[PDB]
Amino acid sequence: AKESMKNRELKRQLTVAKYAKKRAELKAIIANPNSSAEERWNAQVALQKQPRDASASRLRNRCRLTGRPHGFYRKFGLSRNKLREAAMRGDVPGLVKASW
Amino acid sequence: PRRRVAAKREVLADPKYGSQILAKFMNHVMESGKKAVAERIVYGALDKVKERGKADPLETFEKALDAIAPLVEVKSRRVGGATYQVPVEVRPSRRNALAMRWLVDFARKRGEKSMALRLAGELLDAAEGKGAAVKKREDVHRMAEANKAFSH
Amino acid sequence: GQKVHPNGIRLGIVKEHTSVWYADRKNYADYLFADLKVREYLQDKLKSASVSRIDIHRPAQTARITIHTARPGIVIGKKGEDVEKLRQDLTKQMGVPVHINIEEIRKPELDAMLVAQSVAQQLERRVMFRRAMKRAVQNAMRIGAKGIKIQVSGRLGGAEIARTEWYREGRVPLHTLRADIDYATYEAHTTYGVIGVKVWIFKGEVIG
RNA sequence: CGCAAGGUUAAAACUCAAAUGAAUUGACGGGGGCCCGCACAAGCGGUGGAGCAUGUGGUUUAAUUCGAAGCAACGCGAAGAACCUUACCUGGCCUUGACAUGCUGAGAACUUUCCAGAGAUGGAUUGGUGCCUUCGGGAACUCAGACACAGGUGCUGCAUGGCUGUCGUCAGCUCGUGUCGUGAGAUGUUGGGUUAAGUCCCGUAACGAGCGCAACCCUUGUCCUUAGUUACCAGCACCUCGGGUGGGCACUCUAAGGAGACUGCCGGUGACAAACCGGAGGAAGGUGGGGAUGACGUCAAGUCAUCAUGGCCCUUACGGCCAGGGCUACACACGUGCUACAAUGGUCGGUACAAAGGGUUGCCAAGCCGCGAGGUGGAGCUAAUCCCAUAAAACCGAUCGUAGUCCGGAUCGCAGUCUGCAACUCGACUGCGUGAAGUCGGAAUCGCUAGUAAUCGUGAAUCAGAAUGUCACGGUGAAUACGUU
RNA sequence: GCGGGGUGGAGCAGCCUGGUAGCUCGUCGGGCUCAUAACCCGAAGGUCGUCGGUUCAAAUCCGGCCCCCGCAACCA
RNA sequence: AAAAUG
Ligand SMILES: [Mg+2]
Ligand SMILES: [Mg+2]
Ligand SMILES: [Mg+2]
Ligand SMILES: [Mg+2]
Ligand SMILES: [Mg+2]
Ligand SMILES: [Mg+2]
Ligand SMILES: [Mg+2]
Ligand SMILES: [Mg+2]
Ligand SMILES: [Mg+2]
Ligand SMILES: [Mg+2]
Ligand SMILES: [Mg+2]
Ligand SMILES: [Mg+2]
Ligand SMILES: [Mg+2]
Ligand SMILES: [Mg+2]
Ligand SMILES: [Mg+2]
Ligand SMILES: [Mg+2]
Ligand SMILES: [Mg+2]
Ligand SMILES: [Mg+2]
Ligand SMILES: [Mg+2]
Ligand SMILES: [Mg+2]
Ligand SMILES: [Mg+2]
Ligand SMILES: [Mg+2]
Repeated sequence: AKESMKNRELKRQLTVAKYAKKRAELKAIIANPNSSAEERWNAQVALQKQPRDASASRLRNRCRLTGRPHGFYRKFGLSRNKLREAAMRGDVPGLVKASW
Repeated sequence: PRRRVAAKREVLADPKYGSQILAKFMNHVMESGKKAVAERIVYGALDKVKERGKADPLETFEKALDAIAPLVEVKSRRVGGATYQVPVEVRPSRRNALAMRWLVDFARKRGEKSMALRLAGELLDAAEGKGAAVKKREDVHRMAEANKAFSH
Repeated sequence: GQKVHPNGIRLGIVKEHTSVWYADRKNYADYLFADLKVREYLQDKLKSASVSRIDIHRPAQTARITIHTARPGIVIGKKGEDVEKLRQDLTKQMGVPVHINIEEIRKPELDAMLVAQSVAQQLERRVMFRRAMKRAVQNAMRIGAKGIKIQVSGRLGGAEIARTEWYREGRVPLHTLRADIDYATYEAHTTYGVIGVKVWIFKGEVIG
């Protein structure tokens, strides 16, 4: 959880979000059955133009306080070993211990 | 259990015959909770018994269990240096359990088309005693006289 | 063995959550992040003031913060030139507008967080820990406090081996859910490492 | 002295800082006595044999990145390694730096649609000179320089905090005052019963108290009150025969508040006590079933790699950026699993009944085109309202006839679908064809006492994709317990 | 020249009386144990000295040869 | 009935 590594994933977040439209248009044109092989191929070229650091697959979500790559809960934003610490203090609304 | 507070549940759900031993035999032949499979298999076996056997099949069944139940059972006890065996009279409730278990486990080992006619075959064999279950019963019985020395 | 957090096990039963609002699949994570950031920032900034409970409420697109402190004079100085800067800063952090209400708490020696902080800052000043434990326990027991336990762990003094000490007085039943056991932990940073302080305070039974 | 064995009298050098007696607390015993626990015993089903998944040890490699090591490591951190993750290797590329503050100068961010480069990067690139103005100026943002710095998943868990396992959910562990002993200490807390319990009763130099046990919390099983849409349909009517429609507050159901179970009543035993064994009633009877809850402490137990922190260490590098590769390697060994070795079965046809949950950077219906995984399509839904979504084992009829087979599916060849910049290393499924080991498994070893075992299916987390793993929910549904050596 | 023999890496059964090679110690792997030793269970490893003949067929029956012995004997 | 050692 080195801060350089957090910085380089946050910058990945900006790089992914800052296009947000050329990916959609190009992939929609590619997946459109009636667009001709020319618009297939130019769209492939266009997709290969932009940096690889733009896709959502490259984006590994992390804890917002520690950045632990493992043990994530996307309903919250915290990691495995901070969600419990915050919950025992009652900070998380409507969270208790369950028996049933 | 050391406490001896564990009571027993009573099961009696004979569908049509309204008997008692039949249901316990059902449970013995039931495997992995396949109760209806046991229903149809045992009832086909009993139908074959009824068509082969002139009389009703339930008294033939109880007579067959009468010839498989062991009167005495041998049980190993170690004297502290030697491996002995001791013959003891079987608990009256335990006789039916041994009878059912032996009959089922011996009907399982025939090797013919299905175990319905296997169960019929050993039900008729045990009706007088030319089967293999009666063979094991008499072997276990004769082990008692073979070890009558200790008894006490 | 280990013991469950006494505040968490009593959540809903006798204790109350420190952040009461409602959110949905989108804004829930953002609201939790804002709450955690605001709480740590407020604690760090008003460390000098004796702040214990930061209660957060969220009405429609708004936010209300109430502060439980033993010293309200520092925050409320010469008719409001302090809380307003805080309001503006919190609105810089919290997108929604904020609202502040400074709540003063009597009997600070009956609040676990304050006792823990005082003991920790005493140990930071190279004071013997047994004297601090005795003084805190006696101060707590002069008024109310049907029971109190204080535990301190670490390299007490300057020894190069860690150990744990604790002193109790009265009754502190942790296995009874009716009892509202106030509980707190804190860390004291010394030249030889970290010292952990835990405080349990028993107020009374809740009946009916 | 004695026949001999040997007896009697009896030193020193040297060497050590102890040797020793009695009693106390604990631990232990192939010492004793009571009691408990799937601990045995009585049963059911497995592992160890075969194929495959997954982790570990060892070997090789450029790396196979770290950590976890009897029970208490080995489907463990990891609730998801194609790139990223990533901490390792090869090569390329930076030096106050990807990031914080402090000084100086130039200026907007933005949008610039191009070239070289595996890429970091370097060089053109129309456009705007900004906001507010003490109109002087100023805040923010980008770049250049300079130091104080920044940085480290680098070592020490035997310097620490926090968190966790374990004995063990076993019934114990202590204190004040008093008393006994020269003291370490002891009584309380021993004893007769009884209980799941240091639970309770009676006695009693002890009298009282605290942390444990029990109770308060959640859920499940009965009933009552309120509630009736999107949930329900007993009655009435219409109906195109779909609670479909009008309609109702009957019912189920959903969710809030209450009643009820307390050895309460009767019989016997019992020191006429605690309690035990029966009976009635009751949906439930003896803490009704399950959960959460883990005392004083032990193992210098685990973690410095989630985090924080005392020290020590590098600063052109042990700090950063980018391409590929490895963590999925392979003469072997071990743990945990899935599938089988078949007839209580494998195929074919139509057929009936669940619970739980997830969905507006989402579910994705109808229709149409494909044997097929899928594709176009766009409906409904912020959801008891629409979608995921057809449960399966079970039952009836037909066939196979016990044969390594109408079993079993590994392996392999060819051709495909889908997400992803990209499926060689190294993804999941689909179609045709090929078709293995396996005939129920040695020494040894494991889990389980009633909705239990066994067996059948469904859902969620992580997640673009990837589950035989984890967590969770229902269907069918047993056998056995005389007893404590 | 008398008598006896030859088979897993070492040592014994199987011959006789024809068709079937097992056992012990070793090596390897795995069990038991907190761990080691002891102990238990698997696996590999022998076409039987060789040649010829008998014999339907041979580790087995007969001989040639070779080797081993107990050998008397030999013993610089 | 077996059980040597650290
Ligand atoms: Mg850090
Ligand atoms: Mg990903
Ligand atoms: Mg003892
Ligand atoms: Mg047993
Ligand atoms: Mg196996
Ligand atoms: Mg194996
Ligand atoms: Mg490793
Ligand atoms: Mg496990
Ligand atoms: Mg430790
Ligand atoms: Mg620790
Ligand atoms: Mg005295
Ligand atoms: Mg004592
Ligand atoms: Mg005691
Ligand atoms: Mg008690
Ligand atoms: Mg309790
Ligand atoms: Mg009763
Ligand atoms: Mg250690
Ligand atoms: Mg890389
Ligand atoms: Mg790995
Ligand atoms: Mg088949
Ligand atoms: Mg061995
Ligand atoms: Mg020795």
